[PDB]
Amino acid sequence: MSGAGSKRKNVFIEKATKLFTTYDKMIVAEADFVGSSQLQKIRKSIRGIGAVLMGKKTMIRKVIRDLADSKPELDALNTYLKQNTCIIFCKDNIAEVKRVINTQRVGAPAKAGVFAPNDVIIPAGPTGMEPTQTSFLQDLKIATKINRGQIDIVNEVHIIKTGQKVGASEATLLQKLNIKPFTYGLEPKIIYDAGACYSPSISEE
Amino acid sequence: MKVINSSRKVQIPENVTVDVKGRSVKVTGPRGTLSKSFDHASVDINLVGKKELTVDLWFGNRKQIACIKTITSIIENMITGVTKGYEYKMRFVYAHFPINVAVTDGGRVVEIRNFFGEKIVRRIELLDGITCYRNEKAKDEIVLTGNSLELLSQSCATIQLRSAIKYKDVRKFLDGIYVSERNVL
Amino acid sequence: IEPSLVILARKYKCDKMICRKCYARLHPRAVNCRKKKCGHSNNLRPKKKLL
Amino acid sequence: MPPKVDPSEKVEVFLRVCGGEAGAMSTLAPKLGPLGVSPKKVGDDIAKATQPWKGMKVSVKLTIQNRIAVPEVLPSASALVIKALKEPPRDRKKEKNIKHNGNIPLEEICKIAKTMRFKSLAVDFKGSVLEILGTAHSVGCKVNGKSPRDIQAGIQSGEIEVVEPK
Amino acid sequence: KQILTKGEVQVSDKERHTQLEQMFRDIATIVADKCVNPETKRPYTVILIERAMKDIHYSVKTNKSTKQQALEVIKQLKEKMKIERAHMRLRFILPVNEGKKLKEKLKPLIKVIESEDYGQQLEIVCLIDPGCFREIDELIKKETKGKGSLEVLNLKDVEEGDEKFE
RNA sequence: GACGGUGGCCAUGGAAGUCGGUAUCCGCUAAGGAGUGUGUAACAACUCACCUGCCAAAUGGACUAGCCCUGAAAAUGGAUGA
Repeated sequence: MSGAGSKRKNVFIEKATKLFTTYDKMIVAEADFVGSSQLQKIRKSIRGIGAVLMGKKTMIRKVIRDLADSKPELDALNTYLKQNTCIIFCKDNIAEVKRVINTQRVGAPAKAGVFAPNDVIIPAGPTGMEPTQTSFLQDLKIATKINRGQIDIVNEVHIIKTGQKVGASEATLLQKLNIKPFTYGLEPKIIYDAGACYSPSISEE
Repeated sequence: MKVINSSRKVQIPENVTVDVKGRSVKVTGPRGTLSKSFDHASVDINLVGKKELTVDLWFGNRKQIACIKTITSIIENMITGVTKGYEYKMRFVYAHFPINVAVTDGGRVVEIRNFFGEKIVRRIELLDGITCYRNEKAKDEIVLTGNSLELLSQSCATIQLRSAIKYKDVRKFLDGIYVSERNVL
Repeated sequence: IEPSLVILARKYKCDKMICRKCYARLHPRAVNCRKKKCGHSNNLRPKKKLL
Repeated sequence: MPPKVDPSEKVEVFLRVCGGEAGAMSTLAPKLGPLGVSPKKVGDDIAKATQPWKGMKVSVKLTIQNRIAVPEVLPSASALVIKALKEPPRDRKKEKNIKHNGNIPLEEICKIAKTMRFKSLAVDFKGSVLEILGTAHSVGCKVNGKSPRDIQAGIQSGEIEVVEPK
Repeated sequence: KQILTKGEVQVSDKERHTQLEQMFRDIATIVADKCVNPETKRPYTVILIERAMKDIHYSVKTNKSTKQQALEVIKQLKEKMKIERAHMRLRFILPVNEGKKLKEKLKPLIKVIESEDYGQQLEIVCLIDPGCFREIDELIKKETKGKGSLEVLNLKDVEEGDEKFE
C-alpha cells in the first residue's frame, strides 16, 4: 500500500509535516538543473539560519495541517503541476536570504531534455562559432545564411521558457563551444507566507 | 479471456481527410495522398465526424487485441506522412575508401560505387513514393525524404543492407551507409 | 575518422547480443532468441568487442 | 608544520606521493615529476621540504613553487597527519609494512588538521567535528580511554579553530 | 593376480603401433629439449634435429630414464658438433604503457630478474630462460602488443638447467 | 542530482570509485557504494545504485501445470488407414 519499502516516507514525514509549521517567510525555489556540488555550497549558508526542506509532491500530506493554518498547496501562484521545487526555509535570515542564494550560481552548457530556464541564448555569431564546427551545425534542418563571414544562424533573443524541452542537436553546440551566456542556479518563484503570499512578485536579485 | 471491447482513437488534423471504406483507410493531406488496407483484421475502422478515427475490436483476446494499437499507429504514420512527411538522414562511414554516390530522379535511384574499393556498381531503386538528395552542407551524407514511413525506412534499409562488407570481420571494417537521423520537419 | 561514425556503425552491426545456441544477432536489450531453432532460449551473450 | 601562504604568479601545481625518504624503492611517480619543469633530484627533496616526517604513500598533498623554490608551505591533506601522529614516525622504510595505530588522544589535533585541505569543507562544525574525522578510520581508535561519537558529540574543543588552523 | 604383478605388459594387435609410434613419440620429445645452434646462439625447430639425430645414428632405448635420455642425445652432439647445453638470458625492452599485459603473461611463464621500470623511459627486465624458449618470446611480445619490442642478449650460459646432470 | 572529508587503510613506476587483502562511519539533504561499469600515466569523461521532476492506475517477481514449440538424425515413396 503506502508507507513501506526502502527509504521510507514515514521517517521523512516527521520533517515534512512537523517543521513545516514553525517558519515565517519562505522561498519557492526551482530545482530543475541544480547540482549537489552547487547545492552543498548553498546548504551550508542556509543551515545556520534555516533549512532546505522539501518532500517533493509528498507535500499533499500537508492537507491535514490546513485546518486552522489555511495553508495553500494549490491556491497560490505557480499551481505545482509541471515542475520540480525545493523550497527554502529560514528562521534568522528571513530578509537578506535573497542575496547569497542568488550569488553561488555557475554558468554552464545545457543538455538535451533539460527543463529550459527563462534565460537561454543559443551560441551564435563569429565568436560563438569555429570554421571546423560548422559541419555539425550544417547537419541540421535549418539552412544557413552568410552574416559577418560565417556559416551561422543568428538567434540571440529568448524563444524558450520553463515548460518546453530543448532539441537534442542543440546540446552539442553549447557543450563543445565555450559559450556559457547565463549564470543559472536557484530560481525563486513565490515568496510564501504562513497562510498567504508575502510578495507575489519575482525577484532573481 | 477476451475483453468485450478494446478501442483506440486517432486524431485527424484539420488539413487531412480520411476516406475509409471497410478496412481500407485512405488519408489525403496537403502534400500527398496515402492509402493502406487493413483487411487482415477483424476490425471496424470508423471515423467520428471529421476529427476522430476510432479503431475498434469486439471480443478480441491477444494476437487481436495486440493489432489495434498496430493499425492505429500505422494510420498515425499515414497521417504524419501527409502533413509533414518523414525525412531520414543517412551517413557514409568508411575506413580508407571514399564512397561515391550517384543519384538521378527517373526512378529516384541511388548508385553506390567505390564502396570498399569494390568495382561493382550498387544501383538501387527507391520505393515508389521516395526521392533523395546529397547534403551539400554536411559532408558524406545523403538525406532521404518521402511520404510514407514503410517506403522511406525500407529504402534506407535496402541502402544499408546492400552496403556491407562480406567475407570479413564486421566488427572492424564498418564501411556502410547507415541511418543517422529520423526527423519529420 | 570521426568517432561518432564509428559509434553509429557499431550501433548497427557490432552492438548486438548473440544467442548461444542460435548464433544469431539480436538487439542489445534482448532476453530471448527470436527463432525456433533456439527454442526461444533465454541464454545469450553480447557480441565480443575488439581492442 | 610549515605555514600556508597565498598563491603566486605562474604556480607549478604538483602532486607527490611520499614525504619521508622520497623515492626509496622508487615510490614516487616519475611521470608527475618531470612533466612539470623540474629535475628529479630537485623533485625528491620537495616531498620533504613540505612534510619531512608526516607523509604517507596515498596522498592528496600539494606542493607549489613561487618562481620555483621550496617555500615551506602546507596545502596538505587531512588524512596523512591524523594517522601520522598515531605511531608518529612516517618514513619510507617503515611504510613498506603494516602498522597498528596508536590510541593516544587526538581530538585537539583533529581541529587544526580538520581543514588542512580546503578552508571551508562544507560540513557543519562545532558539534559534528568528531563524527567525520573521528570515524574516518575504523582501523584502531583515537584513544581507548573514551569511545567516540557519543561522549564526543557535543563534548568538543575549540570555538575559533575548526575552520582555520594554527 | 600373480600374472598381473609378476608379469610384464605384453602387447595386442596394436603392438606395432604402440611400439613404433612410441619410438617416434620418444624422438619427437626427448631430443628437442634445450638445443641452440652455433654462431651467436639461436634456437630452431624440431625437424632439424630429426635430421641431425638420425645423422648421428641414435638408437633409442626406453629403460633408461627420459631425463637421462635427454642428457644422452646431447652428449653425442657435444662430442660431434659445436652446440650449447645450458640456459641463456635475455634483456627484454618494452615500453611502459603498452607492455604490462605483456609483462604479466610471461611473468608466471618464465623467471625474471632486474625488474627496472620507469615512467618516462622503457621497462627493462632480464630473464632466466632456457636456450630454446626464445623463439616464442620473440613473437608473443609483438602479436599481443601490436608494435615493436626489442630483443637484447644478456648472457649465454647459466647453470641449474641440464648442466647439473640430474 | 549522483558532493565533501577522501584520492579510506594497505601494497607499487604508476593503482586517485572502478587489477587486488581489510573495513565500511560521517556532514548536508528527498538521495549518495570509501562505489554497478566503460576507458586512462592513474585520473578526467560517460555510466548504474538511491532520490526527485512530466505522467495518471494498476505494476513487478518466484513458481504451478494444460495445450503447443525447441530438444527430435537414416537409408525405395508414404502413411492418425486414406
